Amino acid sequence: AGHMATTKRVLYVGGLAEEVDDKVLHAAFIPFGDITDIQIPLDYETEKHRGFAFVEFELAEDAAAAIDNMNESELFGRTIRVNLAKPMRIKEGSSRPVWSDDDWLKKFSGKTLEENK
Repeated sequence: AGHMATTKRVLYVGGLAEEVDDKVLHAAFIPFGDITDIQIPLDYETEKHRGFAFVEFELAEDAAAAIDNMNESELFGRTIRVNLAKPMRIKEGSSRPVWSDDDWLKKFSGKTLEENK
């Protein structure tokens, strides 16, 4: 990409509350640049998200700014994390995060094994 070994157009968010829906994330990440999409997972044990989500921008340099301006910041009354995860529809990386981004991004982009192989 024009700034890194992978596209900055997509990024990760975590440490959120259970009510931090995709609409609140838009209002929480739009001032750094225009957004294109937002995504939130759901767990089978409660049908709620696990306090983390993804965001997508229409500008790669503005996505890098939103990572630096919201890392270790506050949202919903608690601390949150923000960093460049592996982009969707893709299966490689070389400067990827330290959390379980391998099995998580492969789960949403590769679909889960509960009805597929």
